[PDB]
Parts: sequence; C-alpha cells; structure tokens
Amino acid sequence: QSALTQPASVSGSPGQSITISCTGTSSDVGGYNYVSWYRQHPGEAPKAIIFDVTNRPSGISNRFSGSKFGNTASLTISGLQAEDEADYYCAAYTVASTLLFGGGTKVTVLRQPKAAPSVTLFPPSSEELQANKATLVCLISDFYPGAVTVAWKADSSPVKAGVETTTPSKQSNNKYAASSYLSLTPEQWKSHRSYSCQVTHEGSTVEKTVAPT
Amino acid sequence: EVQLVESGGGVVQPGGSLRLSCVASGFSFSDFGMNWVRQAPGKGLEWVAFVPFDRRINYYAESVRGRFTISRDDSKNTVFLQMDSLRPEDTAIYYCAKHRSQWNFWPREGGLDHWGQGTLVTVSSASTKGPSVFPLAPSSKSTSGGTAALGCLVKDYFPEPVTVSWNSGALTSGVHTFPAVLQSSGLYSLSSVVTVPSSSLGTQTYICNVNHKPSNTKVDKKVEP
Repeated sequence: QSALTQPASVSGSPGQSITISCTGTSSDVGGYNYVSWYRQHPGEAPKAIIFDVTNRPSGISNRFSGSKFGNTASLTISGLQAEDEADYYCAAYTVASTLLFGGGTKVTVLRQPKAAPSVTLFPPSSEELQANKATLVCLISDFYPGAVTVAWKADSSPVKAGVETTTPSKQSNNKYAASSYLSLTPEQWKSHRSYSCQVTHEGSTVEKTVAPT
Repeated sequence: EVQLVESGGGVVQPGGSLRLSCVASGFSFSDFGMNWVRQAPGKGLEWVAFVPFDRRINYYAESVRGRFTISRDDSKNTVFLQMDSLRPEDTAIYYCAKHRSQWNFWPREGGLDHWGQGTLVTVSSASTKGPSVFPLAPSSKSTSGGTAALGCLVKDYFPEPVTVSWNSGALTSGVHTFPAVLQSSGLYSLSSVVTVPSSSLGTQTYICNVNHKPSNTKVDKKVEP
C-alpha cells in the first residue's frame, strides 16, 4: 500500500521542458495501462490532466504529454509557464482492483536563484526538562524551491519516532520556511551523546547537531 | 457541466462515526462508478473507495477497509461514505470523484475525470487550550557572523492561530514566526525566532509576547543566554 514513487521536487525555468517520473511495480504501473495524472493548485481540488497513460482530456493544454515504459510512467510538460507551478500526482490501477496514487511532485517554475536552507537547531530548554518533556527544534528557512526532507539522528543512528515536520510555507521573500520537531523524554535526551537534524534540499544535505548539558 | 458536492464533514471524537454524502449533477449518475479520495492537511492524495455502476463489488484501500463503507442511491444521485471507528489519522479533506469511463465495475479505465471541492473531516479530542511557552536561548550553536538567534517555543495550543511579538512590537527586524505543526493529539506548536547582535545579549532584554486569542491566553517570556 506504499504510494507510487515520484520525485518530491522537479523544477525548470520558463520555456524549458521538465519530466516527472512515477515508478510503481508490475502490480500497478507495470501491470496495466490505466495510469492517470492530476494537477493540484494550492487551495484547490485536483484536476485530471492525463488518463490511460497518454490521453489528454479536452481543455488540457497540449504542452502536457504522458508516457510509460516498464514500471515507470512519465509526465512531460514543455514550454514551462508560470501557471504550471503546482503539485502533480500520478495514479495507477492495481492487480488488487484498486487505484493507487503516487506521493506527488511539487513543480516549481524557477523565478529566482535556487537557495539551500538555513538550519538552526535548538536543544530542550532547562525549563521544559523540568516539565518532564523534551523537544528538539529544527528550524529551516529561506529555501527555494519549496521542498525538503528531514531526517533525525540519535548519535549516529536514525530516529523516526517522535518526529513531526511541517510542510514548507512560502515566506514574504518568496522563499520557504519549515520546521521539524523531535519529541523525547528527558532521560532519552540525557542518555545520548548528541542528536542531529539533517535537511536535504535539491539532493544536498545540511546538518546541525546539539548535545546535552 | 459535471458538478459534485460533498457534505457531512465536521469534528468527530476518535472512535466515533460520520456519514459523508456526495450529490452529483450534470451527467447520468447511475451510469458511472464513483470514488472517495482523501487528503490529509499538507499531504498527498490517497484513494479510499470505489462503488461500481450497477450493484457489484465495492473496493477499498486496505487503510480503511472494515471501517468505511461506500454506497449509492441512484434515485437521489448520491454517493455515501459511512465512516466508523474513526482515528486521528483519518483526518483529511474527503473528495468525491467520478470515474471517467461509462459502466465500469472497477476503478480502472479513464481515471477520475471530475472531482468535488471536498469536505473536511477532523478526528480529534482536542479542545480550547493556551500554549506552554519555553525560551530558546541563544548560544554558540545558534550564533554566526556576530548575530545570535534566539526564540520562543510555543507548545500545545488549540485552535490556531497564535501570534508572537518581540519586545511588545518594538523589535520587528529579524523576526521569524514559523508555521505551526499539527500534532497527533490535535494540538499545535510553533516557534518564533529573532536574530540579534550577539554583542547586545548582555545589555539588551528580549521578551517574546505570545498571544493566543482563541483561549484568551497571553504569555510574556524573557529569553536570555
């Protein structure tokens, strides 16, 4: 029941062509030609843009085209225009007679230089520890395009429990901000040597680390 | 044109039940299979359920099977989604969506050609609550280029929003109040930071003024090294 695999972020300058991949398995994308694509603008409902791999509904610009080979379907958007900036989802019929959506891709139409995130990581406060709680605060700002993935480490090992991460929010400078929070018990905090917040943006990771006092 | 109108959304306690409706118009309803697809706040689309043309087998995502039931009333051009044993993770906008191809028994040919605007289902026991505010002290870890970042962590409030000022609004430059995270409990948390000259830390007082109008709670907290 895992989503079909799409890239988090695909971007291009106005006028360029971009392609979004959608990788399933022989149980779905590679099993049938019933692959569809949907465009969703923020605050709005999804709209069908491609169906049965290659077909465009009427009203849909012919700058959009769909294809598929093996377990991967692709949406191509040529002559990128401002209005194309949106989230895009693929979906495929499956061998279980269900319809399964991909994880979605944010398409950015680049209108300023790409900018890696600024990451600031705060340890639990002595006040919070006395309340018998502990929160690590990873603040991520001024990044563009507006998509990041966040991972946390206790010492050198990943931790997934107790993580909550916001979706990126557009700032007044048209870059993006996000936050991630790791909840621990005070004893967890104090036992380990350090914790780390790792933020990946456009394939590159910036890391920050804090330690108990 | 095709119109799909969802209703029935609202706030429900975990373990509770809710029935959604989708009223369709602008096409021959009884000829098409219908779907529910949901979307958690800021997350992706998740297909939920399909009801075929003409009373065959209903199909469901594993995530909801055994708790949700889809059905239709062709005389009323209505699709229903009965939701039982609701969980916080069921919180989402629920969309009604028509299948493109006529008379299909599965959510197969043609994909989902038309969608409603959705109805919000919130599964939560949260109730009005002011935040707990904790300082985020400046230190060497949050200091670069002779500029120190300090902040306030505004935990566990409901509903949105909180506002944060610094020094009663006199400090505005370098202020950043981040968007809130929604916790599994149904409560929110956010942080506000301000960047200041690291040389002023011993001489200047920095206070975050947290205002949570929905609970009528105000907190002023000094933040220092």
